[PDB]
Amino acid sequence: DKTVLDANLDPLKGKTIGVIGYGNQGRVQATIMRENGLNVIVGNVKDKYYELAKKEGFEVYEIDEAVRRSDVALLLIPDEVMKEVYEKKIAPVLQGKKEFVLDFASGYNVAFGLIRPPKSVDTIMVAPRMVGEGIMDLHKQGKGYPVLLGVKQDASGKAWDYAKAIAKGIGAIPGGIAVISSFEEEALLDLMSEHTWVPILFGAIKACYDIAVKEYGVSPEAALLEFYASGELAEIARLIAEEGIFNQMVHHSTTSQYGTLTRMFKYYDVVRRIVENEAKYIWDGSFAKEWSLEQQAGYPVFYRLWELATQSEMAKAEKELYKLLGRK
Amino acid sequence: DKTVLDANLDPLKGKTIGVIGYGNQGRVQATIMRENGLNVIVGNVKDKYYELAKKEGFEVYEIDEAVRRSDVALLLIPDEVMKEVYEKKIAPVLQGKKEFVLDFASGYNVAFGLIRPPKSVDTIMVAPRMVGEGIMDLHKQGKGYPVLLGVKQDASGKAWDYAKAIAKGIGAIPGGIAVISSFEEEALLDLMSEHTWVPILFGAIKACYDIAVKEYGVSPEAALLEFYASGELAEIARLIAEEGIFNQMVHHSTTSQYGTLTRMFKYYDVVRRIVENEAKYIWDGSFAKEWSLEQQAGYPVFYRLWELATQSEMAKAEKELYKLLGRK
Amino acid sequence: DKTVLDANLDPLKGKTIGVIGYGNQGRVQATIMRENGLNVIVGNVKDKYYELAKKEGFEVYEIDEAVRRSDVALLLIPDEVMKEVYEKKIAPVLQGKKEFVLDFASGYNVAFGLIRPPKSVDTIMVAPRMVGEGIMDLHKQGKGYPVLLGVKQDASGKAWDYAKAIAKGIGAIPGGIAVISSFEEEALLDLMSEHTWVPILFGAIKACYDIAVKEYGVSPEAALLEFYASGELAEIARLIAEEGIFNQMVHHSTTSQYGTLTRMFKYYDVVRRIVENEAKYIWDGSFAKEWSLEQQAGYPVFYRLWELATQSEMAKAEKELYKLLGRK
Amino acid sequence: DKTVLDANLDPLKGKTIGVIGYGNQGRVQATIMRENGLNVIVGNVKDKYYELAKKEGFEVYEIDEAVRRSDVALLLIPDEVMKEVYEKKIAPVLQGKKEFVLDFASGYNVAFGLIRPPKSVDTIMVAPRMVGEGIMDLHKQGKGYPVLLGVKQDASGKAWDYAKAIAKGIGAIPGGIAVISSFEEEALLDLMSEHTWVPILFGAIKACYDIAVKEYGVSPEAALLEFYASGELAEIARLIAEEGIFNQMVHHSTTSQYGTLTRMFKYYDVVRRIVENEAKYIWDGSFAKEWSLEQQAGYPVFYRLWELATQSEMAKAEKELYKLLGRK
Ligand SMILES: [Mg+2]
Ligand SMILES: [Mg+2]
Ligand SMILES: [Mg+2]
Ligand SMILES: [Mg+2]
Ligand SMILES: [Mg+2]
Ligand SMILES: [Mg+2]
Ligand SMILES: [Mg+2]
Ligand SMILES: [Mg+2]
Repeated sequence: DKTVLDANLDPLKGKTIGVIGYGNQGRVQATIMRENGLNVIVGNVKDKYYELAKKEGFEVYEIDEAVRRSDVALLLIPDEVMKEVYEKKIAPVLQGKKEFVLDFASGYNVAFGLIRPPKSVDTIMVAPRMVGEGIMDLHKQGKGYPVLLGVKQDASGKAWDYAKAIAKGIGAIPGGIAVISSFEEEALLDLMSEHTWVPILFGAIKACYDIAVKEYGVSPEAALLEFYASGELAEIARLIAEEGIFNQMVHHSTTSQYGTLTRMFKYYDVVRRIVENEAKYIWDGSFAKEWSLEQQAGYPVFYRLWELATQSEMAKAEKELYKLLGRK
Repeated sequence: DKTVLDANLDPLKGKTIGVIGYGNQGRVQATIMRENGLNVIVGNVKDKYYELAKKEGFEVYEIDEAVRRSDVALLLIPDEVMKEVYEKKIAPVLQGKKEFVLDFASGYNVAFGLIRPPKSVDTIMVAPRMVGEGIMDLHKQGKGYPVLLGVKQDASGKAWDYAKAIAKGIGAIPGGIAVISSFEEEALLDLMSEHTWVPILFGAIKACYDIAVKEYGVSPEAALLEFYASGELAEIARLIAEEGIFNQMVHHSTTSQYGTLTRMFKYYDVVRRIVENEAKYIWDGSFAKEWSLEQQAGYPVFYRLWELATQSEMAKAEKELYKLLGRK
Repeated sequence: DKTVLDANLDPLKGKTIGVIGYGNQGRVQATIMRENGLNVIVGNVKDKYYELAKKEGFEVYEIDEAVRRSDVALLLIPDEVMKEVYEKKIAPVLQGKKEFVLDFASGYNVAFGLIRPPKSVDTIMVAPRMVGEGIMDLHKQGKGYPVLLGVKQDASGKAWDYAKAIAKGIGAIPGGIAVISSFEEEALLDLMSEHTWVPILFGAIKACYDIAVKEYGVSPEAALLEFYASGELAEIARLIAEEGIFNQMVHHSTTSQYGTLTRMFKYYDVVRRIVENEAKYIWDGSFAKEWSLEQQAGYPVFYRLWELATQSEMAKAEKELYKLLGRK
Repeated sequence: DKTVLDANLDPLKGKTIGVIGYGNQGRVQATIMRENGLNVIVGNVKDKYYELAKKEGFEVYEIDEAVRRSDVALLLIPDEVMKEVYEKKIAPVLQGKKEFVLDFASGYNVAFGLIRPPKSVDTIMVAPRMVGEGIMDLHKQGKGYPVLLGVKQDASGKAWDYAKAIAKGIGAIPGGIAVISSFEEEALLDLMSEHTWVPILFGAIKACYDIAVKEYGVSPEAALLEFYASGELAEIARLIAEEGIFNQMVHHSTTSQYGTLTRMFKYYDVVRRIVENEAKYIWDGSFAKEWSLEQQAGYPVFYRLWELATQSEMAKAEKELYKLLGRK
């Protein structure tokens, strides 16, 4: 298939590697790939993480310097600040290179052209599908985990080899898998979730609360229990991740199965339309524009919506309640 | 408020109590309330659970006999079979009673008139909001848990007292809480979830998969990882149950927050309409009719939909994958 | 291709075979497969057909007994009564079996779950496409005829072999063909005809009559002649079955060809919509529910519609006329 | 009620106060509150107003210095330039403070998060409802005037006291009143006027002119007289402010009253829809984004619309006319 389960580690042996950022991701990948016998350094600004990383036994330099000494670099920082960092500190040093490899964990800034490296550079991606805390939770067991691979620019005919070597170095395989894809697909996927079923779910819950309270005389303290204040949803999610999404429902009552299936097949087109609209809005590059402009304006809509959500009735009731149950 | 946190246990002391059914619920409530010093018996047909219950130290009789000996009874069996049991075995013995108390965990069959006990009987409800496994997980810690209370028929002016005494007996308070409500509200709530946001969520996920695969050239093995094959959703659910639904999003990236909030406020009316329609369909008693008739016909729609869901492309891909990851 | 033209008869030799029902189908298949050298018995209730079958040289037992003695059984009875018969008389005997084969001529009751045999049984289908009278009309000539094959449950890895052996035993091949399909496809097809073009045709004819009479001053005795009282339609149908549907029109006038083709391509979408709606209504299992419930209610709609059709003006005129022409 | 008519002046006595800006507002408030016995300084850049303020007897420093010396500050400058000034000159000095008070006359930049002061600061608002010229026109008479109060951040439990002390210091009470509200309400109100009835009025007038001229053969010189070139509207406005909006109409003819009332109740929903749309557009923070982005782009739409309005036919005719009447 398109799938990979283990591969070689030939190309990274003898080369120096630089990890930009020491947050959750960078810390994890760096620690692991050091355990796998690789000369590793760190590039970060002098702050909390700087002291932490030098404490854990890493030689720490400044970013631009870390790139000078390195033949391979991992740009593990938020997608909201990477642009300026790349423009000021990296791109110069990079114009003054010969054969370099640049790896990302997200394809947002590259899929949309906000970062356009030269042609003397191999541009790749290695994107996990885990929070990062669980990833150590799994490496201690010798387990692997899944990732996505992508190549944007091959100037060596060796990019895929580097990508698989990296996947092995951070301990995703063997034990997990590695799928080959594009920068575009990764961005599309990471965003379609955040735009389609998460907000839909939240809005449906909120609407159920509002309706029950204002049209059937229900007490808030009960609506909250039924809808989300119980750990009902987490159990469903676990059974989904373990047994399967549909086989999960065998553990429930026939009444529930019937209602769920009927109403699912009844409302499938409505949401399909929405998903089409949003995926198209993304594929074109409109959302990136929207978001960048909001940053340039000062995050007013963000602010107002954060306010409106927290000053809603449901949230106040939830506050009173969580206080009563002792939940912090 | 409408809320209760602890109460007396005066009325159940000296009286005999019968637990109909020894599934998850009955087993739990029976064991606990026996620990709290109450003369308890069991009424069940001779099967697996019969041997189990007599093994665990319970004197087991037959249902009708268990009702003759009892002054209080808990009808803890599925809502799909309770009707016949009540008609044949219970109602007769019950016509031959003087002062009786009948408790339910679900208000479906009573809210809709499928079970109409006499007026010489106090009819009440005590409905938890926990799977049942977690309930023992909490009693061992001396903790409580939430429940709903309701009264349909008071022939003694003491029903609420009995209900609170019961809530205490099974170990929901103190430690948890007890809300007072109707049979109608409990049914409405239990059903609105199964009809509004669960199926909507599932359909949205399925639509995202289909779209990504058939319009943007994505590989199935990646769509599944992004959407639900990762334990992403369970972590969200936990943070919701613990920190709150909206405060949960602070742990994510600003991009995600922005997209989520915007698209949530953008699609709130659409789902509100759906929720209105379904809640109205329930309040009237139409769904109960639908479901009863399907039972009488032989579950053809149920069958066909179970087939169509499992024979879908997403499910086959999920099967191949879970096999690859080792997940049973 | 997916097609079969002749096959072996290995598995049925040495085994006993029971034919449930002695109507048109059962009589035919039984007689033939006896001619092909197979030990055959009959299972039926004591009525007309019982005496007929014992007369024609068949040893006749009672149904349950016929199943005890048999290793293979053909359930050739109407789809409207098979359920009770299966529940009472067959299923018990069948729980007390080891290796059994159960064959149907229709997939209605199984495709929709109204009959769910165990897993120790091989469940198959062999469905002809002939009225039954014509089938003897063809066997006397050594000819075959078409059938459909399907397998729902294989517990022996030999089901298809049994199905082909059966197809040969009843004399459908060689001489005809045998197509492999599902229970679902057979039901879908048998029903889509009865729901799409038969009623459409009838309604169009009726509308033409009504229009001609009430808006253009035509006499009934003439409308009936043009539309269906002539043997015009039967000749068209024959030429269709023989020469082909479109090549059939070469024998008509150019005017007719032109009008037919134009108006056919002009009204294709309208009927396509209808066919979609009805096929979807079937695939889901809704029509089975509808029909079962009507049976349980007492056939009121059936009754009223039979009345309205026969008490229409067209029918009365047809009666007067057929009386005049001497047609009984 | 929510209303205030006079209050104490305890907290401002002994403290130094800095007035940022010496335009109309700053000049007025500063002069007055100096008359009321308060140590007052000014912070402004060296321009016309600088010389004016030092002339009128005020010790003038530079902005950042004025904040260092002050325990209370009034940020009386346009909402279009305050952001940069706050970011560069104020925020630093303010990080280096202990207990400070910051007052605004407009809630735009704060309601929408374009200015987010720290938590060691009390953030308040005191917003008048007068042009500023009339305010001196009223103080010379010992009169007061209305204002709105708001508090965004209380770090001292004394904010409201400071706000009322300020309201008194500038001479709004006693003599006028002081209403308590939010930053959000003030912005919402200031904007809803500028978006709902002002532009509607103007467009209606323009449409009346266009219609009369191009469909009924009227001369421009007459349409202008009827619609706005007469001082008709000002008298109506005065009678509104004095006698009331509806009681104002008693001074007109019954014909006018009838037409006005009928057509008012006839077109109330249409404009209600518009007002809803615009108020919602504001509450969310969309207009702030729109306006900020237009500034960043270079005011092209602003430019083009200013041109189109002044190059319209009505404006040219008005020019010819005002020239004829001698009106400059
Ligand atoms: Mg994601
Ligand atoms: Mg993300
Ligand atoms: Mg529930
Ligand atoms: Mg339920
Ligand atoms: Mg047919
Ligand atoms: Mg048929
Ligand atoms: Mg204004
Ligand atoms: Mg203004």
